Amino acid sequence: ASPFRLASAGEISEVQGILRTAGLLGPEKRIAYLGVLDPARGAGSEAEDRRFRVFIHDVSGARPQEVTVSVTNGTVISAVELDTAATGELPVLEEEFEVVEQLLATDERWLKALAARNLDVSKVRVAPLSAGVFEYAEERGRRILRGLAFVQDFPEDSAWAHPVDGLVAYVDVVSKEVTRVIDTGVFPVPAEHGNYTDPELTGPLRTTQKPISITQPEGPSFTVTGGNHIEWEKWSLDVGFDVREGVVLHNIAFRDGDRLRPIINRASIAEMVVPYGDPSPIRSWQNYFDTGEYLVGQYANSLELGCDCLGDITYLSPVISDAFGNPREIRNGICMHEEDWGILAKHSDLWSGINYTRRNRRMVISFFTTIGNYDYGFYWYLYLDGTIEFEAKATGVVFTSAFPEGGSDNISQLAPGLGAPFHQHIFSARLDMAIDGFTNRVEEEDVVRQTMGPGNERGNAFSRKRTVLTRESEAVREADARTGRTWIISNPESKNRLNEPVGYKLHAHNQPTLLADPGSSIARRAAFATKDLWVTRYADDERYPTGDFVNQHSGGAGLPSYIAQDRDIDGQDIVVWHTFGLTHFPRVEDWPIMPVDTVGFKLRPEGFFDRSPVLDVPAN
Amino acid sequence: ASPFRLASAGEISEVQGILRTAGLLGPEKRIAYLGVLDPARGAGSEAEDRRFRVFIHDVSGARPQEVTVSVTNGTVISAVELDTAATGELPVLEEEFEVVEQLLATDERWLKALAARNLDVSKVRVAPLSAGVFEYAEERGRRILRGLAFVQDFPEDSAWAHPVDGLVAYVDVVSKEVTRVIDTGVFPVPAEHGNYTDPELTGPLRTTQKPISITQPEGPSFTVTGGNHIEWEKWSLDVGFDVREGVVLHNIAFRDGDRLRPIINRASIAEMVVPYGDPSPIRSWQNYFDTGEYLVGQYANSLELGCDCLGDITYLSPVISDAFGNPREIRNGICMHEEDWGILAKHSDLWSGINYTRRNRRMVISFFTTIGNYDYGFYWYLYLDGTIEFEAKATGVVFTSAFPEGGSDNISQLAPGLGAPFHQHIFSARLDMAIDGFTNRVEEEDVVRQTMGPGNERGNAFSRKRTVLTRESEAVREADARTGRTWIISNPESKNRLNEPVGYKLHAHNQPTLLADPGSSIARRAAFATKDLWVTRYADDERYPTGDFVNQHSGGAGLPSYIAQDRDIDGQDIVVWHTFGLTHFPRVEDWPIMPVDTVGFKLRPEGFFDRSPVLDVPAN
Ligand SMILES: [Cu+2]
Ligand SMILES: [Cu+2]
Ligand SMILES: [Cu+2]
Ligand SMILES: [Cu+2]
Ligand code: NA
Ligand code: NA
Repeated sequence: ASPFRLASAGEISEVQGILRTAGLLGPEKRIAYLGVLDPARGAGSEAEDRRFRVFIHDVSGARPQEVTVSVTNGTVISAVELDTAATGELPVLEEEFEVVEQLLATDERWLKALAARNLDVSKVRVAPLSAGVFEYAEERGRRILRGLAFVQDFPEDSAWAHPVDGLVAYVDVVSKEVTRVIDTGVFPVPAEHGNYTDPELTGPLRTTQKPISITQPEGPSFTVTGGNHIEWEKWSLDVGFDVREGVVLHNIAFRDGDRLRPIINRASIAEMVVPYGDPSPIRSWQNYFDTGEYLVGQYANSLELGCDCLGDITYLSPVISDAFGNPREIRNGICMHEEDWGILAKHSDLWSGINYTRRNRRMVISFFTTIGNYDYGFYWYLYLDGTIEFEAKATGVVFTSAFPEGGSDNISQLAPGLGAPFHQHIFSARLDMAIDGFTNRVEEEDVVRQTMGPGNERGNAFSRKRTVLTRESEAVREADARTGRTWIISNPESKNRLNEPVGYKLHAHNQPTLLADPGSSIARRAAFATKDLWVTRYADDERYPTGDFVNQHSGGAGLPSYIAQDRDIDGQDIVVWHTFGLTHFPRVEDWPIMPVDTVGFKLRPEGFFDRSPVLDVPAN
Repeated sequence: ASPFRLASAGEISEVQGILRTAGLLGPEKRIAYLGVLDPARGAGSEAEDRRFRVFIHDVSGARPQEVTVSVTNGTVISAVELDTAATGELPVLEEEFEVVEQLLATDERWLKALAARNLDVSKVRVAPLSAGVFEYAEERGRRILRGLAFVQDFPEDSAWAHPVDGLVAYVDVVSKEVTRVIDTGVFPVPAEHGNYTDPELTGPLRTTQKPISITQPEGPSFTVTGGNHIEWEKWSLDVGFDVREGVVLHNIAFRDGDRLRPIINRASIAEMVVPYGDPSPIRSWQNYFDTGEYLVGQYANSLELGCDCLGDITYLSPVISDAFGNPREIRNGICMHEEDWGILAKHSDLWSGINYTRRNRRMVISFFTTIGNYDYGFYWYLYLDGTIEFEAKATGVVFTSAFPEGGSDNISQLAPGLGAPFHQHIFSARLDMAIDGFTNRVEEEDVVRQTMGPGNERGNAFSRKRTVLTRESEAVREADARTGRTWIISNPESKNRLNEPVGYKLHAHNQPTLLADPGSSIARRAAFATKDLWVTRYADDERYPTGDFVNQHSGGAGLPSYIAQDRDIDGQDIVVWHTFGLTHFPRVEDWPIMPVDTVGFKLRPEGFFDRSPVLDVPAN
């Protein structure tokens, strides 16, 4: 009967029922976002109140609404009109992407542009992209999409191989008009196809790969009860799914003796942004917030057996709402399995004559998403030794442009005439901490070099220091790889047997953060991305590092507004936001389809246990 | 008939035969080191000359000798007496480790020390450690070992749980005398056992782990011919074994079309050092060069099936020499297998309606070694997409001391009274490059942030720069994680179809380098470890970054002496030396036996191919 259970189809149809009965979901209305709300803090001796949050867009053009519904009581808790010029446009609706190409086809400016390049409009695809906020005043309070053109020579052709550069169009998707068509000049269309299943380009496929067979004859070592509650090798959690964040982990905890010891209350990727570094006016506005503007959860792939996920796989098929409030199942959307992970520990002792080896493994929870040309895999891992890890795998087809004759400082060449603008992929993991409970504290730990002198006469000593982050005004931190900077989340009220606060250490990869100029528009909308680590005091309305409506919203929101409250985080209910990302100067090897690249982070115990927690792992 | 084949037992017994016949291996002589020499450059139309290098120690105390033998011709090429006070002591002999405890047992100073602490000498193990070079003048030209005491309460007890602090002894292992016994005061002996197979400490073992079965019903996709020549998924290499470096990879190359394209001519871990950061006079001298002083190859474990190595495993059993020149097989010393590696590439395209997924895998070549309390796994990986990776896995039992009452800035507490001095594990990978051949060049690539202004009006642009390292005086480089610094090795004379030099990019982990004071003795003996990347002009006598004899040798050797020649490295036969390491503030979870921690690096293609090299991978 768990309150962290996944949303069922019945609950979604019931939300729809409640909204209709209340006059809130007539035939002009559309769900832009629907998701279950996490139980409120405390909520112990108190039975549940399953609530759902909904953003309801109006196609006629009236003000949209934010609505909370209790499916427990069958009621609307609250409903309020939003002012989207102040607080930001709602997520882009799936039904509005189609509109961009359709409308552009009958627009004279668009056709004149296509005709100057000798292009047939029936062969010209348009990627409909999130618009952000810049110098266009007729855009504030409006839902705009920006269209970039790509030629498809035939229905099975990869249009990404044939970008139409020097051309961008802006479209208003509510009033259904083309607001602008910008043509900076004709660029030649890159001529080679990039059809990665065509034999002319692949050559004869390899016959040298012999099968690797991964099975579990007694089935998997984890259990799933209540739909989504996992127990595995002392670990305990609930796997949730939200249409925005995708897979969310709740109540991550570790069974130490007879004690269930919390570690992380909620773990999500709460934003991901892909800023482009090409100063071309055709692309200098390109910033996909895939989580915030698109809702990456809703484009989660169906994951096929012995192919996306290998081994003994347990699937979850999370349910979401479509634009009318009918439930939609995402079949096999979440993969769950365990894999071998080499050696856990090994020592061969001369003096005892005892030889000891133990195998490691990890629990994997994963989903995959597709937006346009981009494809991302999101993987959480739990290891036997208490380590928690996240990894993002980026693949898909790189976003293209023309390659300027004379070269470029901001674009690489993939094929003759074909460019790939430089860009980053930056993630924010929101980690609502609960190291042995909610009373937590972050310290920043740096290695300390010591001078040869009195007390260190051989000049070999080195040390470490820890600086407590006491208030949110001191809790916006940058990496220092050179001094091995990490951050320890500990519980000052829960000590280990050696009388030291229990903790977990966050190990970042220390990749570059947001490169854009600090005065730029993306540095303001994505302020989280300019720093590696932020710590806030928990509040229930502080969910996203960019705020609740990213679509076409400037600064004034998210992390920088949260931390300004300068609240006490020294032995309180806190939340860690770790920025981490890939910086991509695309290479020839990324074309015509990109091999996986990865980025992530991990947390390892740090005096959390009283000794190794894997002493009781058996041989074999 | 390959000249990169592993040494056979017949060849080693033949080296012994040649040395005896020449009067160089009488009954007072001992092999401290024996290894096959790599073929000389050129060596194409010229048939082979299998040569072996040998260091021959004399137990009576005469000068040791360096000898090169040709087993082809059955001759001594050269033999020369060494002056070990000038050029450094030979590697420690396995037979000399035993001597330390034996001699100390009858030494009055040692027993007086043991008697003050109420300790029975029959229960006191002594770790015999490499001595380095410090303020002791009677040590230069002498082979000294330093002994630290650990109590074993019974024959199957882990003595590491009971360090005897405040006590160190120095011993001369040729003349068989105790030169010094230093007692700084009695420290209590840590009382808890750390027996990780004892049920009282483990508790009942888990029964929750269900088997994971990894098989290959058609066998593995790689072939091994000529003992050690591997072909796998376009890759080609020879797996070598040296008693010092362990597993060495020769002729790493990639089959692109009908062309065999070299990448790395030779890849090894050419040094590894573990500097201790505790200023105690009992430990401030502790610096194990496991590769240089001990020869980690000679302590390679026998790796057992379905346990150290899982799956379809092909073993190699490399042969080495014992102290008398008899061959010794290391049975199942090298594991070779292939493993699944998740998704290689995936895109689901709306416009084409084509959905595409491909699985990745990697070839693994690995060995494991044990020195005293330390156990290390050394793993090379080749991926389908042309990426090459190394990873070191550290485990074993942490080196202990007493934990000072009043705490320590240089030691953590693992159990009541038990300390673990802070230390680092630092590796040097020597990569003799051959990117499409021997004419290579290194550039350092940093991300470039750009100011918002003319030509970048939205403030979104970013770029990259590359700086060619033209001479060895400019080729000692440090990491800059913040600017995403990497190093590209390219061939200026071999261009891809887009007319850019082919290359591979080295991606470091950017962990801290040597923390010791730059004026310290370890900063001088291990000068390589103070910088992330060094590039030298290839020479055949420049093998180790510390020089040919590390045992008790000061500066004046290795990398800093190599680079001073200031040779041209811009489009020449070059060698990259990448320093990378772990900095360890030991945690409670590392006791009583440490879970694996890892560190490494990788190289990925960078315009090496004309497009993705995995286009011809089949579905499934
Ligand atoms: Cu085409
Ligand atoms: Cu990218
Ligand atoms: Cu004991
Ligand atoms: Cu260590
Ligand atoms: Na919290
Ligand atoms: Na070279």
